[PDB]
Amino acid sequence: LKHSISDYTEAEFLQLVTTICNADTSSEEELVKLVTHFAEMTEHPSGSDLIYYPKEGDDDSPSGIVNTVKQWRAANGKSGFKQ
Amino acid sequence: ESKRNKPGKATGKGKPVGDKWLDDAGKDSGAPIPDRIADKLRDKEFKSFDDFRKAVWEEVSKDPELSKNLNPSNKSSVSKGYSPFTPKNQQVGGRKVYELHHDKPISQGGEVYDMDNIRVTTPKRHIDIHR
Ligand SMILES: [Zn+2]
Repeated sequence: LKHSISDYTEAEFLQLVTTICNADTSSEEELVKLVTHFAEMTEHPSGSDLIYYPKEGDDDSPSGIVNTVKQWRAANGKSGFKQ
Repeated sequence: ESKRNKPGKATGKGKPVGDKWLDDAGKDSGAPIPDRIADKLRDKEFKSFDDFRKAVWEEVSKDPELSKNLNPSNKSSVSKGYSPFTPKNQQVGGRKVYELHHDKPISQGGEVYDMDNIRVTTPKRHIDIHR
């Protein structure tokens, strides 16, 4: 459930992104590891910038980020979420 | 086992910073501790440098003049006392958040809790400074 984005349903991935955006962890270490995992899952060039340093006009709410990931992967030949 | 785990009170004045404060952390000697932040931490006792570090970011979260340059997600991070994430190009692997640096090394007798001896750095710049 940890190896690639096709292991996540969209809802499960949204949970991960929401956790990150809320810093909803009991330690900084945990949060950083979640962010590293995010970057590795999406394979997006922006990495964690999707979350912390949005392009102009990009939505940096949890759902906005999930949508940006979903659309990028769809547009660039990558597999999508489970289900 | 480390000198940074001995208790001390925060001292020093810091320096005026602007909106490019954290951008500056990726350059030169790193960015200063904001004078505003130093005002609020001076004379508080911390049990370790890591506790001082938590306090720095909590104060950032509470100062609108500084927190306005963090997006929603990084605001969440500092509200917990966590260091904010730097831009991807300033990260080095698993080091993704801003790091506090001592300008005069603690090894050479540099002060642990004097904020005039502390700088904010990105991981990339921190590694480069120490060479
Ligand atoms: Zn250092």
